[PDB]
This record gives sequence, structure tokens and C-alpha cells, in this order.
Amino acid sequence: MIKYYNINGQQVPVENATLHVSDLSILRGYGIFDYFLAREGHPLFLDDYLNRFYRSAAELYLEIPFDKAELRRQIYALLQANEVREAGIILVLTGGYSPDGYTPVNPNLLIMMYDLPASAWEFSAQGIKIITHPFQRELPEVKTINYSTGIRMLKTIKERGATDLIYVDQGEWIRESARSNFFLVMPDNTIVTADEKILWGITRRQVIDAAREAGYAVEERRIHITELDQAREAFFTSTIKGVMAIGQIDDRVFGDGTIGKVTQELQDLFVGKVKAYLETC
Amino acid sequence: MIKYYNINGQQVPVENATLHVSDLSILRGYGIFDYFLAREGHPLFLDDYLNRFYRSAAELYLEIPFDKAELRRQIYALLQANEVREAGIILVLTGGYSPDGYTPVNPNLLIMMYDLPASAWEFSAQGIKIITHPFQRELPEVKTINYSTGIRMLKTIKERGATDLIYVDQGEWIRESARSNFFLVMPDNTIVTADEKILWGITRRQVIDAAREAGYAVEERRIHITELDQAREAFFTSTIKGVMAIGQIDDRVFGDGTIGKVTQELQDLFVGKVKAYLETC
Ligand SMILES: *Cc1c(COP(=O)(O)O)cnc(C)c1O
Ligand SMILES: *Cc1c(COP(=O)(O)O)cnc(C)c1O
Repeated sequence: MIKYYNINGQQVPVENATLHVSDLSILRGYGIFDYFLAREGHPLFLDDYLNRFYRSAAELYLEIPFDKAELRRQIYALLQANEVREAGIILVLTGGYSPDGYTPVNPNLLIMMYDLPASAWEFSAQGIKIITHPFQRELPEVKTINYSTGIRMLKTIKERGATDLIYVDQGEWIRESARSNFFLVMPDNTIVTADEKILWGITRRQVIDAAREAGYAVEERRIHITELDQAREAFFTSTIKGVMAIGQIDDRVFGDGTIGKVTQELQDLFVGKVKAYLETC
Repeated sequence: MIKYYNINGQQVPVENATLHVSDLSILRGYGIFDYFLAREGHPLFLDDYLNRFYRSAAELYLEIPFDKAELRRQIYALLQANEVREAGIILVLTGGYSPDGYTPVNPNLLIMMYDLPASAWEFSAQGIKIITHPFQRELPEVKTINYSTGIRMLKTIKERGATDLIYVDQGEWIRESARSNFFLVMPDNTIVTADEKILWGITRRQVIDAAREAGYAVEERRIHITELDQAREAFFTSTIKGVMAIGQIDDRVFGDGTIGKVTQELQDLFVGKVKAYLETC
């Protein structure tokens, strides 16, 4: 059971883990987020996740209080303190306890810890049902805390019989969901995913590398909404999903709705990347 | 000196006013904001501010825990407890202590209180210096907590010798700043302001009503970026600014940089609306 989180380098019991209401995340949604899994006592691809956290932080001009080695030390320390080998880990960096409820100061750094999600890498053979939604995320290259459109859409998603969405910039250009990268497999087995105005996911990185190592053509380009009709397969990548089959987008079933051949092969290769990472720890 | 805030109907000393880190504002920037002044012990235009708070809340499907009369009671109660007649009042409604760090639950309601800002209705004769910035706010009709673009821009604004910005949707359509409505006065004395994809401010409402009562033509329409060259005057409206002269946008000085005739008249009429409000309390 999880005992402690970390706030600004201090291990705190979870029930005393609070921020004063003057924090800019609370008042102004100002801050950055990262999330990664731990397996066999090891945060997966940690250097990549931590590099991204420091890059996100730079774009909001927030100084993380310690260097990457120290943050890594604190993460490992919090796994040992909670006596856990398998976990979800959130990093949050807020704009801080602003004097004027707008100007950022020293940021508040949060490290929170959860059980490894039950659904982590479920790899269901049955593809999920999703809807298109016209929208473009703000500062899309930055992993901000700003998830209001995706959270607000939950009601419409569930209402319409979907479990998720795919953002289409002005109903024209396929991007990503609120929390997942999006990919198409073409009938010639070319893999397509968005290159611009999307978050560069750590899963997306490992899956693209694994696809190119298997000899797949992987095109990073703008994707027109009409190109859904060209695709055999659709999947998401994310830290929790790994590779997740999408069986339906609006009124289009992909194949018979069950996971496509390349999607299944990419699930195995993703697990290959994980195992290869854990062999270097 | 301010003694108490209110969290979920409980008066709390300001130094114990905290949220648990599982709050969706902190993790996901999910929630809504309002701010109003109190003068002579009275929140200005309170019914309009509270109607807007309940409308914002509805759009994020967050239920405010009590009805408008009860919230009003709690606001008045917090003025009495702090023994203050002049103040700034923040309302925050977050997505709550989510079980999964995404799905909203019962929201957290915050009422915070500050001194009336020093700069409230300064009405400087010297117009401010601002820059255009290409950007469109998300859910612009909703007063969300999402101010990351405006806060992140602070550095560039100050760098470039400005004190503020004006968002232009795709560099074409004039909207608003991060925290102010934007208006143009044409040389025929027609007042122009954006009607769509901007927050409907309470100040903007009172100034538009006051302009129409003075016999001004007030056009609520889309404004092309090239129409800045048609305008004699530019001003902001906001709860703290009231009516604020803009003397420079990028490389354009409006007149001689000092407040324009209609802007000055609208400052007086705004104060007229305030006084008329306070006479009904
Ligand atoms: C976090 C996130 C992703 C996925 O990134 P991973 O590093 O694979 O978890 C995709 N899109 C958005 C908007 C995200 O926030
Ligand atoms: C709050 C706000 C305004 C101004 O509204 P007032 O009710 O006059 O203070 C304008 N634009 C945005 C985006 C705001 O959040």
C-alpha cells in the first residue's frame, strides 16, 4: 500500500501531501506533468521521461530545483520507502505559490506513486471504439497539466458509446488523443503518425524505433482526416496502453474490429524494448 | 489583514488553506475561476459574476455544492470574518479529488480574499504598450483556470518592452488578452469589440451598456487584424482595470499614446455603473 509521496524533496505521508491554494496550478493551470511505470523496481526508460520533464519545464521557464541525477535519486528513494517494485509515478511541476495569482515563482515539485494500473498493457485483441473531435492542444510539444478539453469530453465520449477520442486540428489534421499518440497502418504496411503539433510520447518513440528495426516504413507527416479510409489499422500508444488496437472510429470499423497484424507485432516489439531496458538496470 | 479563506463551506485560516495533491486542478488543470472586487462591503455586480460562475461550472459538468443564495451568504460571511469593506475575491471550482487523476468528482470550492488591488481603476492618462500574439483560447466562453499561454508569454512581453498582449486568432481575428476584453474606437466614434470566441466579461457588459446609453454605436462582430489601422483608440476592460487606455500595439501609437476621448468618457461611465450598483445595496 502506498505510504509516501515527495513534495519539494521531502517524503510526506500521502494524507499530508497538500499545496496551499495560492499554487498557480490550482488558480491558473500553470505547470507540467510526466507519468511513467516502474517494473522490477525500475522506472522504465527513465532517462527519456526525465529529459522530457526538464524540456517541458524549460518551455514554461520553470526551474526544477535539483538536477536530473538528484530527481532520479528521489524517485528511487520513494520506491524504496513505499517498498514497491511495480508502480505508476506522476511528476508535477507547478508555477508555485505566486504573490499575485499569475506571476510564477519557485515551482512546487510533486512526486506521487500508485499501484501499476490493472489495465497496463492489457493488449486486448478487441479494438476500442473512439470518436473524432475537432480540436488542437495548446503548446502541444509540452506535457502541460492542461487536460480540460479531454476531461470535459468524457461525458460525450461515454454518451456516444465510445471510450476515447482522436483530436483532429480544424477537422482536417489527425493529431492525438488527450493522453495517447495515434498511428495508422496502411494496407502496404507503411505505418503513419503525426510529426507536428502533438506531444512526442516515450511510447511513440520506442514503437517507432521498434517498427523501423523490424523493417517497416514509418512516415512522420501531417495526416489528412480522409486518410482514415486508406488505413487497415489504427492504434494508440501511451505509457499505460503500450500499443492499443482501435477497432472503430466514428462509423468506420477497422477490419473486423479485432487487432490488426502490425498492431499485434508492435505490441510484442514494445514488450521487447521494455525487457531490453530492464536488462540494462 | 486577511485572516480566513473558505474551502467547501468551511472558514479556514489562510495558512491552513490547502488541497490534497490528487485535486484535478493540480494534475489536469481542470476547473473554473471567477474574480470580483468588493467596495463599501459589497461585491460589485455580484449576481452577474455568480451567474457566470454557475454557467462556467455547467460547461465543465461540475456541480457547485450550494445554490447561488448560499454562495452569496458565504461570500458576505467571509467579508465579515475578515472585517474588510474593500477587497479582491477569487472563486475557484476544481474537478475535485479524482480517484484516477482524470475523472472529475465532487468539485473543491475555494473562496479566497485579498486587499483591493493598489492599481484597481488607476485610469492612467498614459496608454499601455502591448504586443499582438497569434493564439485562440480553449472553451473561450468559459472562465477556466487555463492561463498557461498568457503566463508563459510574460517573459516575452517584458523582454519586448510591453506590459501585455492581444491574442489574434491565427494572426487574423482580434480577440482578447489572457485576462481583459479588448475594444477599438473608430474615428466616427463607433466602438468595436469581438462577439465570438472570447470570454463575455462583466466589465465588457457594463461598458457596452454604458456606451449604448450615451448614444454610441457599439458593434459586436469579428475584427480583422488590419482594422487596427482604422481605429483611433484601443482599450481593455477587466474587473481590476475597469477601462484602461492602450497607447501602443506593436509599432502603432494610438494618437499621441495618451488616453482617447471615448476611452476617458467610458472610464467615467464605468464608475457611474459602479456607483449605481452600490446605491442598490
Ligand atoms: C502523455 C501524453 C501522450 C503519451 O506520451 P507517453 O510518453 O507515451 O505516455 C500523448 N499525448 C499527450 C497529449 C500526452 O499528454
Ligand atoms: C476574466 C476574463 C476577462 C475579463 O472579465 P471581467 O468579468 O471584466 O473581469 C476577459 N478575458 C478573459 C480570458 C478572462 O479570463
